[PDB]
Amino acid sequence: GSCKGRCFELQEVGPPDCRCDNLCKSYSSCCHDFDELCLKTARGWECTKDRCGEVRNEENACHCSEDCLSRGDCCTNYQVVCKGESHWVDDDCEEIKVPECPAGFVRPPLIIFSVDGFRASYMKKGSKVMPNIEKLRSCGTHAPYMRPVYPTKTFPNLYTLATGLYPESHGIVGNSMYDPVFDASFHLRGREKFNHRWWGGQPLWITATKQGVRAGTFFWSVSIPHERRILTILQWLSLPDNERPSVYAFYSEQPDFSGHKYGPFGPEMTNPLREIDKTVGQLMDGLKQLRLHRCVNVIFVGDHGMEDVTCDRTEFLSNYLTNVDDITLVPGTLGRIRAKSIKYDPKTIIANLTCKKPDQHFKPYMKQHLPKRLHYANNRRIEDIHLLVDRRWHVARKPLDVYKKPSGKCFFQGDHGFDNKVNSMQTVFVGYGPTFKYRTKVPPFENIELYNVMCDLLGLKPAPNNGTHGSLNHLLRTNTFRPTMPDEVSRPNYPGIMYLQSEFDLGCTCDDKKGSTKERHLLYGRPAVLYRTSYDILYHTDFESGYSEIFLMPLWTSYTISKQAEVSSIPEHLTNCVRPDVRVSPGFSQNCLAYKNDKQMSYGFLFPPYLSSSPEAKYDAFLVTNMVPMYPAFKRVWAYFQRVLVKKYASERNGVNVISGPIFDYNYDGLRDTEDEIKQYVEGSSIPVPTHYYSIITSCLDFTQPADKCDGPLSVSSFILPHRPDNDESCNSSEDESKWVEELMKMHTARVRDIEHLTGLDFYRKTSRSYSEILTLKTYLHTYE
Ligand SMILES: *[C@@H]1O[C@H](CO)[C@@H](O[C@@H]2O[C@H](CO)[C@@H](O[C@@H]3O[C@H](CO)[C@@H](O)[C@H](O)[C@H]3NC(C)=O)[C@H](O)[C@H]2NC(C)=O)[C@H](O)[C@H]1NC(C)=O
Ligand SMILES: CC(C)CCC[C@@H](C)[C@H]1CC[C@H]2[C@@H]3[C@H](O)C=C4C[C@@H](O)CC[C@]4(C)[C@H]3CC[C@]12C
Ligand SMILES: [Ca+2]
Ligand code: NA
Ligand code: NA
Ligand code: NA
Ligand SMILES: [Zn+2]
Repeated sequence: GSCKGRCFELQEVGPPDCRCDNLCKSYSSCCHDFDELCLKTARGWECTKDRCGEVRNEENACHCSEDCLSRGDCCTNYQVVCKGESHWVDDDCEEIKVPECPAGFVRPPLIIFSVDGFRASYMKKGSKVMPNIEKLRSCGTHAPYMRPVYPTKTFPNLYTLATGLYPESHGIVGNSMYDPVFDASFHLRGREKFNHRWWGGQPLWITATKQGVRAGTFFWSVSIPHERRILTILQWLSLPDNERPSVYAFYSEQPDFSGHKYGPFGPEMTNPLREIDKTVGQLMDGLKQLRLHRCVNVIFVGDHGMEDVTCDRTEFLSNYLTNVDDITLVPGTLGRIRAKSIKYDPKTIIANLTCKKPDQHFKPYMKQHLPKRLHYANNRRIEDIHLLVDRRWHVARKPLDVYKKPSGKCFFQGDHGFDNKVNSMQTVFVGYGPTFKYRTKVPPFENIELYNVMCDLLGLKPAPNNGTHGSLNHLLRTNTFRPTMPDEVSRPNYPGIMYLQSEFDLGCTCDDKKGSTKERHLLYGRPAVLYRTSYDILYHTDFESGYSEIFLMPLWTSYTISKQAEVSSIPEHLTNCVRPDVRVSPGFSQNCLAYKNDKQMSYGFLFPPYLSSSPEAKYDAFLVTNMVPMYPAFKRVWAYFQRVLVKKYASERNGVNVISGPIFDYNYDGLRDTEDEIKQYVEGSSIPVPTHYYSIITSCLDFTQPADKCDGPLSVSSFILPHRPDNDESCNSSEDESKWVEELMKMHTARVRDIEHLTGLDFYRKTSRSYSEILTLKTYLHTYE
């Protein structure tokens, strides 16, 4: 019943006996002598010259006696002050080609150094503010920033780091959330979060344990000082082989707490950054002390950034809604609206939150209409009504929920939780160790990708997650995972002139009654259909398409627009022209009368007639197989994209290749719908209505080369535009399309990977680039930041 000899034990001693481990204070179960035996403080944390060779005093927090190296519990600077050694930060960086671990180490240990609220821009003030972190950054592997998940809150991001899952998949969709099945609420302050029912997926410490890899307990009670946390990881690393963990975790509540108090750019932020770097210095000094500084893989990682947010910048739903007392709001940098259950109508609530104030600093969303890149909808804990708060702003229920002590006060000057594309929300990643690359800069990536890497760093088979395994191979000098292209499931048909124009009774009227193009319009090979379906390849002068016979529309439409291409007007005799495609059966073609009968639905073309190379080739653009059902409100967005924006991108990027097509996601799970999951069709027909329309715009990273003659890395920008019957999302949609369309498309920017999940297609299968390069390209997100 005492902590003698079992201080910070890794053993699973539970209720009701008193424990002595990392979270005994959190579970309120420490033994009586835990503080006096395990949390010692005497003589501080740093050795002095007078303490060198001291008589061992069991009272002391750490020891400077000659025998302390044997015990593994020296102060982290013992060798520096006593044995005349240098600080790890003062040493010149030497490349770690192979792990230099003591005998008995079966794998290079992984220390995850989580820092709460560490903005990416905090690294700009380094070298002297953060000498130890700067050495890790410049001499290891770093990205300029790492993209967190939405919401950019602590618990959703830390668990995303641990599982590689979107919060909608691993369940921690917010710091606070309500589960209608549990009829209970989750909060980071409380005991309910310790209930395992809230945590889906498989975190890293569970993936490791299930595969015979010992994990140190990742979580530390706030009562434990950081020096004691580092000392405990160092003592754990001195355990025997059969007891020593292979993966550890240090969590710093800083610089989040000071960033919340003084804002990200405050001068009071350098002392916490110096404090964290001191802890980083203590870890590296301790590792070098244990001869582990060239054996351990250290990941310096943050969960999110920090934005200037003051209470003076708050939106109040009482200024929009008639009875906010009937509403439960998750307030702050994001908004989640629930029925309080004490006349609650989400349609009326959405309408009266939509573009009501001229500079409205939030936008309401039905969660299935949120930008798909956020992947924040497929969970019963995500409320149907969501508010995207503008950066630097808050949303609250009523004006009495804000709190300010003195005149014009605001207890906090910084906050986070915004859209994870926001640059202030970007956090840091530094990988230092034998498995990481030396002095290497990697492009920014999303924290959903780290779980795969940490599993690779530990020899672990990752649980199914939302990282693209292989996209971060360029961070590692050794790759345990070699990605392979998925097999094409459905082979394409290549129909000739099978049907006469006379056998068509589709109600279509038009006033006119091979590789040669693959080379030009299909630059990276045809997409692979990764599901069972019947579809045909259709060749034309200006575009190629994979036309689905089940969906009566192309799954994709590929075409290249040169830098010097010319945008022509639709000739007036062809304004309502839809010609039948003699290569496609009448039964597998759309009916033009179905669009007449459907008074809410119109139609558009995947390849734009505006970008036809000749008035003769323009007739192919009006084929029934280039036609997709489009709401007239969406046609405003699509026509502007097709007749102005594609040309603009071709003129800026020295030509572009465009792959456009429909997306069906009626259950908003981010995956392509089956035929039975499509909940809307064109009235009186089996023509399905897409929920989105994607486009993948690829060019040459070397803009001095045209898109069709590029012999190097590609540059991609993609979007998944919501196919909505109104433009309610765009508050300036009354104006010309040059004042709201491109802004709307930037908000719905997407990774090619997002489109692949949503379409069952695999792009970029025929390039001069390695597959790991392409996977990095597929996960790229053009943020417009
Ligand atoms: C992010 O990653 C998640 C985990 O990989 C994905 O969620 C998984 O979706 C799968 C398919 O919808 C589910 O898998 C199995 O589906 C078959 C259907 O044939 C069923 O028999 C199984 O019961 C079912 N899974 C089981 C046994 O639970 C997964 O359940 C589900 N996994 C999780 C953890 O949610 C997401 O789809 C992915 N997101 C995106 C956008 O790709
Ligand atoms: C208050 C803080 C200082 C510490 C908070 C700790 C808390 C978030 C941790 C402690 C134990 C964790 C669970 C445990 O490690 C095992 C599992 C099983 C795994 O399948 C899913 C995750 C889960 C439930 C962990 C969730 C996070 C917990 C409760
Ligand atoms: Ca779906
Ligand atoms: Na040919
Ligand atoms: Na119509
Ligand atoms: Na509008
Ligand atoms: Zn946090």
